[PDB]
Amino acid sequence: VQLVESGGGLVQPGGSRKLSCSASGFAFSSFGMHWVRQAPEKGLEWVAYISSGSGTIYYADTVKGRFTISRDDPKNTLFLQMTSLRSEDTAMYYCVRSIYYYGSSPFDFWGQGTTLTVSSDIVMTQATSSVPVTPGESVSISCRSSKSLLHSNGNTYLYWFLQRPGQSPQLLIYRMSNLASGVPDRFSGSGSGTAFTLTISRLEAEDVGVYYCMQHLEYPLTFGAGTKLEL
Amino acid sequence: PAPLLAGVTATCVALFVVGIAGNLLTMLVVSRFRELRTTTNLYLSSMAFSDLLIFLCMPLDLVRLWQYRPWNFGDLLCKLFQFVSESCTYATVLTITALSVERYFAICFPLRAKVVVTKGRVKLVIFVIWAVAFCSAGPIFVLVGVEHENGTDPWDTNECRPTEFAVRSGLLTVMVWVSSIFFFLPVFCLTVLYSLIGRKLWRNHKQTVKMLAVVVFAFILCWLPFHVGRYLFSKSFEPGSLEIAQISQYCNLVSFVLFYLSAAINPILYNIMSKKYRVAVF
Amino acid sequence: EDKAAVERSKMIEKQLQKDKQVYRRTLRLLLLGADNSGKSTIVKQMRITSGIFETKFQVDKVNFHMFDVGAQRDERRKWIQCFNDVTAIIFVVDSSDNRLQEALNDFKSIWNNRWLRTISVILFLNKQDLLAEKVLAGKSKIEDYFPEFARYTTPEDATPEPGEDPRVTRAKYFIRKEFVDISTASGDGRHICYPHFTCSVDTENARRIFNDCKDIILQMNLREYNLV
Amino acid sequence: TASIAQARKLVEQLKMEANIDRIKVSKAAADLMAYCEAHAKEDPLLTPVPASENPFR
Amino acid sequence: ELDQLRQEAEQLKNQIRDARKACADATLSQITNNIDPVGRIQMRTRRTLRGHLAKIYAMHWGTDSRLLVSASQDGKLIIWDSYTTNKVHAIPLRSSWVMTCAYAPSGNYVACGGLDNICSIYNLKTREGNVRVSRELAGHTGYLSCCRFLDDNQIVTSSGDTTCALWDIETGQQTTTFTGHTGDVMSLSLAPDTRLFVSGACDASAKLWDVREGMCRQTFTGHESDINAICFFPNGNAFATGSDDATCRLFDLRADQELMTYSHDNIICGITSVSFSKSGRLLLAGYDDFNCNVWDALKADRAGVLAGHDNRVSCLGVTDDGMAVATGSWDSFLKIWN
Amino acid sequence: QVQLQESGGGLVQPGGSLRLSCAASGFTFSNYKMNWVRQAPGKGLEWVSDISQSGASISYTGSVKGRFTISRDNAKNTLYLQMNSLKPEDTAVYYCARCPAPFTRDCFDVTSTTYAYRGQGTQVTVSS
Repeated sequence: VQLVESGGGLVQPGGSRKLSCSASGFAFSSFGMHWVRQAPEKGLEWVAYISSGSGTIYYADTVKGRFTISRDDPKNTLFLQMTSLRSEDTAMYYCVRSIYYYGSSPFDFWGQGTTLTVSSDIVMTQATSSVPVTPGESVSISCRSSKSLLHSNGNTYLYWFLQRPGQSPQLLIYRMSNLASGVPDRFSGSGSGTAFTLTISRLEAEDVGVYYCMQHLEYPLTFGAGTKLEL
Repeated sequence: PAPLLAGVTATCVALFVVGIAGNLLTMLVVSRFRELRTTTNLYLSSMAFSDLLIFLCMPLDLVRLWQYRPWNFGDLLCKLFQFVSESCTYATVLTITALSVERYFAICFPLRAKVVVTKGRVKLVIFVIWAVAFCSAGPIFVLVGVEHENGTDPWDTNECRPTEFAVRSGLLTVMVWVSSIFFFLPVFCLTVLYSLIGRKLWRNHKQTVKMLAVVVFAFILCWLPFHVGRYLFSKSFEPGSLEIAQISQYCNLVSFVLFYLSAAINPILYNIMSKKYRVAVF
Repeated sequence: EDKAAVERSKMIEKQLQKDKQVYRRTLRLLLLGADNSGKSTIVKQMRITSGIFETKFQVDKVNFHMFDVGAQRDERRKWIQCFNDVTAIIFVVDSSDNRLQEALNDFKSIWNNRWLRTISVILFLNKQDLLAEKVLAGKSKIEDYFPEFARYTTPEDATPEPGEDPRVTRAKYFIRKEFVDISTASGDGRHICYPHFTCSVDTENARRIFNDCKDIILQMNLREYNLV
Repeated sequence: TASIAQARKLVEQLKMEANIDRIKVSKAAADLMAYCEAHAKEDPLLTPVPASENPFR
Repeated sequence: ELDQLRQEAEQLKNQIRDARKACADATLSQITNNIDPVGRIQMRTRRTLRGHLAKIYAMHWGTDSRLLVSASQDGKLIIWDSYTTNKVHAIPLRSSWVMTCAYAPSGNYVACGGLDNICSIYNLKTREGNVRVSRELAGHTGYLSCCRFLDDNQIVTSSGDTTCALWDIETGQQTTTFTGHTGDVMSLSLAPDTRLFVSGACDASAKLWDVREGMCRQTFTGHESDINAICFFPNGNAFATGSDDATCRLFDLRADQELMTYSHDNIICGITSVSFSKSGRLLLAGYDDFNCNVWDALKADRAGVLAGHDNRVSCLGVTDDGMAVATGSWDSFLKIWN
Repeated sequence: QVQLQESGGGLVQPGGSLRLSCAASGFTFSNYKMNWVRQAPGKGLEWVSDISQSGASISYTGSVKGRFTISRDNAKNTLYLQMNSLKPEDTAVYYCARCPAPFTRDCFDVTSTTYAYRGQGTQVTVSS
């Protein structure tokens, strides 16, 4: 499983650039791909998505029409089309894997990304953007949502992400109750539906980074501001 | 004739009574049993739906002959249900042709029919059959209308009759030949395909060959009057003796009763000899 | 989201329909016989630890699947119930006039089986040259094994091949009658036996199986297309 | 040599099964009835579950 | 030696029969005459699982109680979401013919078997894609009939060569082999403690085998026809068997003989799938007359009938919490009853 | 447990008469089709004759057609087989076998790989 993106750099506001995400190893056909942008000194934001087999296609409110996303299974490459880059269009773009079923862990793998520069919906608010905490002692991260994410089926669509400095975000806990694949069991999550809290039993130097909260109950998938841990 | 009117009324009501039950069974037996949801069963379900829609016009059609005095519905309603009836008739004939073609494919080249037995092809062909039936029934709107003799009461004398514009113009050619092709082509196709099927079967098979022969005979007997009476009625407009008009009237009544008999028989003649259908009904 | 799960289910529906077209258009065959039967040679006659052997061959644009279960326990009363969806069962009979009685017993068991009562069986009397030479030698006491052969005579409707000895044809038709009596003992008529003659070297076996499968599918169409 | 070995193995296995202890059928029936009564009210099939809290419908 | 070999065999058989007869004091029917009957029960088909191509032979229920795996001889293994009817996976099989399928308690692995004499292990949590072939458990000389999972690494397979084998996934080799049966083994079931399991063979005998010791402890020869399906009582001590003789018999590991038989004069068709409800009262047996009959374990009464299938109900399974029963038949559809 | 205890046999002169009886127990005799299978020295097992549940349908192999007759008595659950006109080729051991499933006409008793529902059998020897 490896995701690498090509294309980018500096583009004029009226210029066009072809963003490509090539898939290797894993089956591209059965895995959906999201686009998530990371603008400097701020949080994440969803861009676009295509379902499996070039099916359902969704776009964020900011990028409807202006940006179109395409999928092409046989060459295992994901294409993102830039038509006009605005001032806010510069960000770190990430290629994100996703598959949806019971026991699935979508958004588990995130691509390295490429640099692009230019010459109601659910919103997340966090308790504090910076939490200076020493290694070893427990860490508690909390987030809020506009309305309860507890779907009538009986699960909450809350996704937690950890972004190490200079590394792609890594999924910690999906659905607020199930740990991801390969993540240590030290992470834990809880929530009453409207307020959510993430608890870590022990914090090490390798677990430092920015914590992001996500919802999948209803599009668009808006991310949190981002809580950073300082040691 | 009063005895003739009583006889035709009794025959029509008996045919309606038997056909309603037959069509209801043919409809809500396939939709409930998935084990028999095949191509032919779908065709017969469409046949039953078309026959049921045809029989729904009995309260309106029968009054035209039983009493002929009352008329309350508007011209638009008459055109609408007449178009529905003509579309259903054309759809039924085209489904006769489609079943004949499918049986010929399944007999002459049984394995070549295996690769084209997909439900999607059946849905596409039934959709195009219904669409072409609707298109062919389209000229009914400009054909039939409410008209009355000049200088009389426009209330009692109003009757839904084909417009004089069609008679005076060239639309009589459309009335004769555009409807005849939907009879000449299906009869030839049915005869040739069933003859080839019987030849391949014989070259018990005798029982089913006789059954298809009876099916073709009934098809011809119930559809030849339905067009020859139409031809005489088209010719009846031209000046001539009243003998041709009387013969056309009698032939039209015979075509009516024979067509309704065939419509009532279709959910029966195509199901009695089917052992799988005869067992799954229980 | 459950909508993505529904989309995945629809994609699985599409794939299942796509390969169900292939599954319906293809035909499955079951190969059965005995140790002395020439089933191993019949497989080698078809050209384009495991308990079941799958053979691929296509004739006239249609492909066939033959399954050979030779590498299995002889207690076959259980796994035979898995072959109901098979279009036809190809039976190989050794004409060594004695494993013939075992062949008739197996044919009776297959024909009278509740699950196999809707499956037509194809019978291939392999190694016909061995039977012909054995009956030409005259040392075989075919009357002793089957007393019915003493009084049975060749029917007037028989069609012997050119250059075939009359006693060879008489023995062949006696074997055919012995199998046909078991075939028609039930009298249901749902499935029909197809006696045939074949040898170790016979390139027309594929054509014969094609014709038998064609007839079986024709009967199935009569059963299922309101044509029987 | 195979038949005698198989017969001896079968006899040894049968004798080994002969020395096991057995408990009266009445006690077994009592235990089955006790397990019945213990889980009688926790069986959705035995006692239908209302559709309001039913995870299926 | 031979004559006294049969002499000793017959003497031991007679001794065990006499011990079993003396061990019987009151039948299950007599002691349960005072219990309250379950009465007539009606369960509707909540979900119908369309999508399979060929006839369906086996199915299994996961510990999550709503994900089930269905095995059909079309060459596909399908995981169905019972609550929402969507298909989680569609596993293409190397061999079309399959006679069994197993769902691991952890849900990470799914297994199957058939005429290939090979148990195919498939994983579901793999990040490389949807499903990949873990490894083949070749080594059996008979067709596999039933497979169940003890752990993520231990699996027991029943094959049509009178052998029951316990396989280790990590090593891929037969850890232990059991050859006590004389006929083709058709089914095996695991007790909740995963310490004992019974396998039914085509010899009217059900044998209790030890997963660790490897020795056969008890043999129940109360049947008169080939046993097709075998499954434990939820207590883990008793079990029932369904055979072709149209009768279902319940056996307990303490008494070492039959406790109660389930039969009716109107049934002349065998049983191929059997399961218990969580309380154990509702014994579900899949018969050959195109329907499933509900049998009272303690009363042998016809509580209900499941006549929603138009073909043989080859397989039947009950959720680990008993919420619903998914019955798979040869019509390529699974009907879930609640 | 199914118990098919074959009885009768022993040494008999060629051309004589012999009878074999089987004590069926552990099952309903009338609901299963019954048959006889013989094993000759140096030869494989072969089917001899079978009798239906009610005895209406009876078939014999060509080797002993007419000479041998098979009868069943559902009242006492016993199967009988009378032998006439013995020949040296008839020396073998005969196993009384039963069909696996009830209410069926299938025959799977030809198998010799330790069939479950056949008895130990009795050896019959013919010699002058």
